[PDB]
Amino acid sequence: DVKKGILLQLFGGTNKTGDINILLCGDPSTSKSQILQYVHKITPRGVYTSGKGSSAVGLTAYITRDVDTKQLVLESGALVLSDGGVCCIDEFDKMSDSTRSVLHEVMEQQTISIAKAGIITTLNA
Amino acid sequence: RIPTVAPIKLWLKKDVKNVWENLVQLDFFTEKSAVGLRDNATAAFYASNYQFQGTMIPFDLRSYQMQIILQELRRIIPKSNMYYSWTQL
DNA sequence: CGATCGATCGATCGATCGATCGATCGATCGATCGATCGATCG
DNA sequence: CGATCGATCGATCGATCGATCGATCGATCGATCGATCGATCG
Ligand SMILES: Nc1ncnc2c1ncn2[C@@H]1O[C@H](COP(=O)(O)OP(=O)(O)O)[C@@H](O)[C@H]1O
Repeated sequence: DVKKGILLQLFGGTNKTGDINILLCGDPSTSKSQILQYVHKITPRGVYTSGKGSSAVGLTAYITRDVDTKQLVLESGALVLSDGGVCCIDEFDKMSDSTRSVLHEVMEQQTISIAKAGIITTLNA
Repeated sequence: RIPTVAPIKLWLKKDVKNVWENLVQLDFFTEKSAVGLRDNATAAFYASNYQFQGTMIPFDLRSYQMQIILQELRRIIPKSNMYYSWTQL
C-alpha cells in the first residue's frame, strides 16, 4: 500500500482548465526516510527539506524590490524551485508553527501571498 | 430561524412541572444515585428509616441521570418530528 | 567625476520570559448504610 | 413477660477541592536589515 500511493503520487491527478500529498506516520525505524530519498532522486528537480533545516522564507521565495531599477524580484525558494515536482519534508511534525502556518494556502490554493512594507504580491508554488 | 414579518410558545416554568413529573415516573429519568427496589426486607427497613437528601431539596434542583442517551433518541425519534433536528448536538 | 564609512529611523524576525492550563498528591466532608439502644405498649 | 419504633453513633462510598508541577500559547525587547543621503578621499 505504501508503494502504490507514493507511486500514485508520482503519477498525480489531472489539472484542468491535481497534486497529491502524503504523510507517513510510523515508528522511527521503518523505511520512512529511504523512500523520500528515492523520490527526490527519481523526480525532476525535487527538493529535500527538513524541519529545522528550513525557515518561513525557506519554502517561501524572498521577494524584495531592486535598489536601482525598483522592480520586484524574487530569490527563489524550496516550494518555488519544485513547482510541478515533489518536495520531500522530513520531521514534518517538528516544523515551526510559523513555518507550518503558511502551508495551508500553499497546499490548497498553490499560492503564497505576501504583504509587507512596499510589497504586495502573490506567487505560484 | 423563522423570519420576522414587517408590520412557538415557550411554556411557563410552572406548567413544565407536570411534564417533569410525568417523565420522572415513566423512568426516562432517574435520581442521581437511586438504588431503586431494594433486595430484602432488612434493606427496605434501613432505606425507609433514612431520609434521602434528593427527596428534601426543591423540585427545581433535584439531580437526575438519563436512561435513553441522545444517540438512542436519534435512532428512535422519527425524522418527521419538528424537534428531530436537535437530536444532534 | 567616482569610491568608501556614518548616522538615523522604519520595518522585519526571533528568542526569552511570562501568562495560561491540564494533570496528580493530599484531604474531607456530603450522603448513605448498618449496628446500637433507649423508649413505648400488647 | 416481650414485641415495635424512633433516635444516635461508627463506618464507608464518593464527589469535591487545594497545593504543586511541568507543559503550551503568546507578548514583546533585542538583534539585524535597508534606504537615501552626507563627509572624506582619490
Ligand atoms: N520494511 C523494510 N524494508 C527494508 N528495510 C527496512 C524495513 N524496515 C526497516 N528497514 C531498515 O531499517 C532502517 C531504518 O532507517 P530509515 O527508515 O532510513 O530511518 P528511521 O530509522 O527513522 O525509520 C533502514 O536502514 C532500513 O534498511
